[PDB]
Amino acid sequence: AVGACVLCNSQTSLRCGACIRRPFLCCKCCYDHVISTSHKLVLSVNPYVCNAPGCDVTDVTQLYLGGMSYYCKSHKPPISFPLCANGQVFGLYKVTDFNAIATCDWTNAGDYILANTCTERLKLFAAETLKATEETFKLSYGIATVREVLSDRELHLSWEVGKPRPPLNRNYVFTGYQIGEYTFEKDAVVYRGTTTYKLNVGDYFVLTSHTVMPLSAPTLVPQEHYVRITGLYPTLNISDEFSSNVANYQKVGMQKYSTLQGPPGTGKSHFAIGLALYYPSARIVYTACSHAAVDALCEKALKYLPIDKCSRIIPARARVECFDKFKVNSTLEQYVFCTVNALPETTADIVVFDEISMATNYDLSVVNARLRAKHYVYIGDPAQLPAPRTLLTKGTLEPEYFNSVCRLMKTIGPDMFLGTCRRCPAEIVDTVSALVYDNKLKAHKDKSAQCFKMFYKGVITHDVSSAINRPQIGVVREFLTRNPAWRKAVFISPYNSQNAVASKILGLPTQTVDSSQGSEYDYVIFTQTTETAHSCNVNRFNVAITRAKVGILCIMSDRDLYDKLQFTSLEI
Ligand SMILES: [Zn+2]
Ligand SMILES: [Zn+2]
Ligand SMILES: [Zn+2]
Repeated sequence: AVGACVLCNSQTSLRCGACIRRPFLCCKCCYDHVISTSHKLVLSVNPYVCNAPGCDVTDVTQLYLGGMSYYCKSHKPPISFPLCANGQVFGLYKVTDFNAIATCDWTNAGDYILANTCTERLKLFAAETLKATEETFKLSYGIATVREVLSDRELHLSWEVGKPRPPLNRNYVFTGYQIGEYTFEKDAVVYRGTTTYKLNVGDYFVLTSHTVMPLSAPTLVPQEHYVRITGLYPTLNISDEFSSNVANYQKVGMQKYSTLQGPPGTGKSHFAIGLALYYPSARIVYTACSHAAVDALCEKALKYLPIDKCSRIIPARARVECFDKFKVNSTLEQYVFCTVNALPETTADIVVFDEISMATNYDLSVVNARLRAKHYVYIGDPAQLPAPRTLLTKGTLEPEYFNSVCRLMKTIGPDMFLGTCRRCPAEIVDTVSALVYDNKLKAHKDKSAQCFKMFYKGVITHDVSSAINRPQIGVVREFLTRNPAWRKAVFISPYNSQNAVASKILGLPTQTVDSSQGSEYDYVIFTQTTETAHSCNVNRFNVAITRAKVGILCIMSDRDLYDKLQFTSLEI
């Protein structure tokens, strides 16, 4: 039972038995917790429970010290000291925010606000408690027993009675049985097996209830500012391609960590890979939460960095297909590309963490715990999409609360800002600049005269809760006949069910706003589907329209965002 207090560090025998993570609490702060919350079970070497035979008193406020043993008011000896007295819980070696993190259900937005505005050790306790709460929540749903196999990609599932059914998006990876991870999409459901196997009828599926490991390292290491570039050696022969980031590559070597806010197409990948050409001798580890983000960094490194010193780290429990053009798992190559969850135990001169709005504080801590670097660079954009908070149902999570890095980028500002968008037609750049970047994002391209908006509410149908708007897809089909150049367009919408219906009717490649992040396409057709808080979220709206290089057609439901779009309006 030896350990240190998660609130003030004062070493103690005490742990909270009612807390799902069982934190070490000191005599002072343990009392301050048990007297203010429903949490009264206090654990030590031996728990704080009445030692009298057959007595079920476990509330520490109802217990006393019988010399060296513990008893309740009904069994205590004449000479007994109350366990809960004078602002202390008796133990060895002798809080409003801690109580609110320890007792919350993580369904409200204020829970996530507090998990980011609290002290650094409370940010880790909150990150640990949240991830554990998310995992024990998997046990809640019902099992899916296969009823019929249509083909190599299609099946019919039978669900467990009494227990609710989980959302069937690629976001929920069902570990199926021992055959491996499997995902689903809509009585005809499409089965996405990671490991190709003859899906037998009658087989069952149970959700991935993984174990939450304790957090040791902070979300952000303590900041350090240096007078000269430290441990890094720059080139004087530095390519003119990367000359626009030279002042910022120097800022990187003159701080322990630095933040870079890069709106869509402002050159984040270019900045990240150019940092390697500026410090050519430096060992750089490129990390991000998603495999697609690490893959986008791999594609940029393939064009500028020597392929022999690059290595793509893939966890042997390989979930889905990723970058195949580097040597796999050579954990010591100068340039290492790896997701946060697969990070090995190593050191680096620079660590680059990309798509920082997708990181949680749990991921921020894991990176600091597995990688020990001279320099840490956080690239991303708080005006883009955050990680899905699968328990959160009440309130909206603002960008300053995505993680510690976004919190800094939104309060004190980012250390570096990429201000020129080189991807989008000016109509899109002018719209998102005013919408999320306070007019500091400039357009490099001219207005393409290929950005259109149509105000069309249509008809909203629901496949469970994922929305469909067939009349909006019908408007797209009517537009495509008259504008056949748009045949090459990617169809984007805030819902998978809308995308599924549009893929059958239009035939265009389909992408949700969330999965479109980091990618770019010449033409984008976007149907807003509904006027919900999800389809109206300005960060998702920002991602959706900033995917287009040449043109975009937005069929809108919200008068607010339709009026804000600086596109040519269309009739019908
Ligand atoms: Zn304490
Ligand atoms: Zn507790
Ligand atoms: Zn008793």
